[PDB]
Amino acid sequence: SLLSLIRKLIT
Repeated sequence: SLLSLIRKLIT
């Protein structure tokens, strides 16, 4: 869930 969106703002 949260790791599916915020992942693009970190890698």
